Amino acid sequence: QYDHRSRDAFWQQKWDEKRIFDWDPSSPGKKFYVLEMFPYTSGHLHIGHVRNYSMGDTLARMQIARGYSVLHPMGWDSFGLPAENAARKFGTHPAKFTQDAIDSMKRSMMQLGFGYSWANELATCSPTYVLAQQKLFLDLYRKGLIYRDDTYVYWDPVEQTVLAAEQVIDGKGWRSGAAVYKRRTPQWFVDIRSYADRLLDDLESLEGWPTSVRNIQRNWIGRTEGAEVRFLVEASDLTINAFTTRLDTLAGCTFIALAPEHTILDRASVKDYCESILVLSSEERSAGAKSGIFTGLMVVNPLNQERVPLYVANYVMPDFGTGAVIGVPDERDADFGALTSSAAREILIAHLSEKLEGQKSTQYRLQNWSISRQRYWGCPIPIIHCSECGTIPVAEEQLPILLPDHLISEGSGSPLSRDESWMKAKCPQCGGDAARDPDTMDTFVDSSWYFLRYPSPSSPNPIDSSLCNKIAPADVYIGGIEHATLHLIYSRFITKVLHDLGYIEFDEPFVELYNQGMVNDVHGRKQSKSLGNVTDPSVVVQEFGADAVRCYLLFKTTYNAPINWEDSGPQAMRSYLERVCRLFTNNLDRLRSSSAIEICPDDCENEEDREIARQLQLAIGKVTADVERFHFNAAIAAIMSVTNLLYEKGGKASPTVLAGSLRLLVRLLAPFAPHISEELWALSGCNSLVAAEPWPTINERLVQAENIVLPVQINGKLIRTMTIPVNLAEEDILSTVLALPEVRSRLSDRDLKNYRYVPNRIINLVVGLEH
RNA sequence: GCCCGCAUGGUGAAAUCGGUAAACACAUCGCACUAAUGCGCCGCCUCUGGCUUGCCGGUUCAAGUCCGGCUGCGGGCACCA
Ligand SMILES: CC(C)C[C@H](N)C(=O)NS(=O)(=O)OC[C@H]1O[C@@H](n2cnc3c(N)ncnc32)[C@H](O)[C@@H]1O
Ligand SMILES: [Mn+2]
Ligand SMILES: [Zn+2]
Repeated sequence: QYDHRSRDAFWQQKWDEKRIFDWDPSSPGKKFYVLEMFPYTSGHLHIGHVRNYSMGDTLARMQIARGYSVLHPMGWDSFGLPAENAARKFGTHPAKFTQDAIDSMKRSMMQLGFGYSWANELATCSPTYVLAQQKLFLDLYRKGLIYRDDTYVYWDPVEQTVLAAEQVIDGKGWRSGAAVYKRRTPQWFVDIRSYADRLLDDLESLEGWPTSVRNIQRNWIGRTEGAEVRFLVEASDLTINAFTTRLDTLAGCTFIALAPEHTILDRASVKDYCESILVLSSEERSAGAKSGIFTGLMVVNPLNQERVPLYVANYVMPDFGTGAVIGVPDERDADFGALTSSAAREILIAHLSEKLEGQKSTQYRLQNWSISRQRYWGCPIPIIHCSECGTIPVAEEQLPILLPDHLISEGSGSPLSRDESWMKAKCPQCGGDAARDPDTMDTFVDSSWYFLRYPSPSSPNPIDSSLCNKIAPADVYIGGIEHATLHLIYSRFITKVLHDLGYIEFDEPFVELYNQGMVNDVHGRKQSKSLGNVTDPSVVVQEFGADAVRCYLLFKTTYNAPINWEDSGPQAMRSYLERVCRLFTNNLDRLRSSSAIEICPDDCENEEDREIARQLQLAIGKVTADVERFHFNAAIAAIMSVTNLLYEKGGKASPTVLAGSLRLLVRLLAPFAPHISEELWALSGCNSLVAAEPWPTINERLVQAENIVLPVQINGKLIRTMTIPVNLAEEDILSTVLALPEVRSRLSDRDLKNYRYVPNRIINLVVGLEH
């Protein structure tokens, strides 16, 4: 009988008009910043988002009721591959597709009653965001954090773009699922390697992150310890430093072998063999038979001072150490050759390092971050290339460099490179005719710092230091573990960079990270367009209302565990919510007779009122603590316990205790089921919005009732329980316990040695052996 | 190979600190008012008693919880030198 199809909207408008969710930095309440991973604008809102975002809203609504000044914002991850591929697949320009998805997602969110501070909305594709990011790019470029280099990068032949190492998963492209290849090409990078030590060591301080996410990052960065041994070439200047962990076996080396892509290859079957390995996909390059080619030349071991053969082999992987190995048949080198140690490593490197012929080596798996993409739909790189002057920043006056409106979908090079009038630019140094950078920034550049932009999303400065340093770091960040070595690496990296450059005074973006579980279909399969099992949230919200949808997702299981979604699944929550409504409509006489919004000690005329009052106080405490640690399902169980309590014992309760309990019940329920809660609050005669009511606090007079159920152990084993008055003297407790028949029986041939009494919790009697 | 996480009834699961294991729901069954609603049973056994949080131990007055070792599942990095 709650008409959600008109009433949800009615309450949403009430909350809007009171500005409940508008973040005000000049508010005096203690600051709280809760956010969730902002969505790609690749389609409509899906049920998984609803789960992810419901959790943030529930928390935010509670923290608002508790007096915090809460920033809970939302915006749109709208550039790069995801939006762009979805727009291509549909047949529309990505600007038009993106805007439609924004508009659809924002509408779905508002209809769910999600309480975002919309004044803080942003979209990474808007000119205002582009201006900010281009400024940030040019700052990082001036300080040497961003640089151009002509080196090996991953290439996705189906996306037709370069990809970052983090966007290569199981040798495949992040979005295409196509085998990735490696090309040498001039590209833009960020020097994340130079921060790799801080990224790795500062994991120890992130106690609010899951140890799983932390360990996944530890392995991604992949710091290794070993030794570099320099190997001189005969009729030549420069050496080739090999890398090993088994330095101990240095004199044991029968050979040296190189990576096909190594700088120093400075002829028939060499350049033929190499280009044959270098043509292989990243997948193929790791598997199959081992191969190689004798260089011809030879090279020296400066311990032994004695000559060694040089080779070029496929089993040397280019992304580990120096790309030179140092072989001994280590059964990698044994298959190749057919075609008592620790303090030894100490003294060896002493000899080598003191006579400049080797050293201690720290290596990282982490590759520097490729950000340039040969794609239309991303942030232009604000660089002009001049045949005279080289790479030149666009002047701040010219910012932002916006995309041309028309996209050219066929031709050579990158899509922007085909647009001759867009590409034409004056060199800002000499004034000659020059060319814009033809590439765009990867989507993970946008999302690496967006959380620092929400506090003033239309400012001509990228980041408002003074606002940010008050509202951030974010207290709570909610999103999927799939970002563990994408956005959660990059965001930590860019936070440190911006810290060091003065934008902010904190070094880590997110205090507490929570990873919501997957929402799957009823059979446990990932939802996807290709399986035709994508839930439409609007259909479910239309049938059941927003509250029932959100409470099913929150009550179904632990926050971090998978849900197998059923479209009829919210029916049981809807039924629970109607049972709450009926408890109000049954007691409406009593409600309209008392203004009580909670229970006072003077309202309790007996032991039954005090049992009720007590249960409510526990429920306040438990709901409060559980929301803040994301135990939403246990919080909702506590409210259902109260609800059962009131069905069972209400009506024997004094009217005032019952009106207070019911009003208290709806106050606790509000963060979970906000619309129905406003309805019931109003129906009970309140004029205010419950969403604006201070959150309940434990009345410490009502927390213990008159009697306590105390379990009794003997030697740690539960025997029975005993009900006693609260504040019984410890000697009277013991004397009462020793009098229980079960206890008198079990001690009739045994001596009492000790007891452990934990007040109002337990008594364990420590007893000797059978006489 | 190297690193990490997890394990509780038919089912989803609960349990700040070590303190009555299974709260709260879903399913089936039963009861009361002719579907709705209210309400009840609902881990096991050789059942007056006694067990039970995958397995074996340790710590402690006390272990689902802490420590050690297994087994099983999940995840991460790797022709990783
Ligand atoms: C910060 C930025 C790099 C994020 C990036 N723009 C992005 O990932 N956008 S997004 O739309 O794919 O995801 C948004 C949020 O929604 C979660 N989610 C998605 N599907 C499900 C699901 N089936 N079940 C549970 N959660 C889901 C997902 O994990 C994430 O936190
Ligand atoms: Mn293995
Ligand atoms: Zn010039």
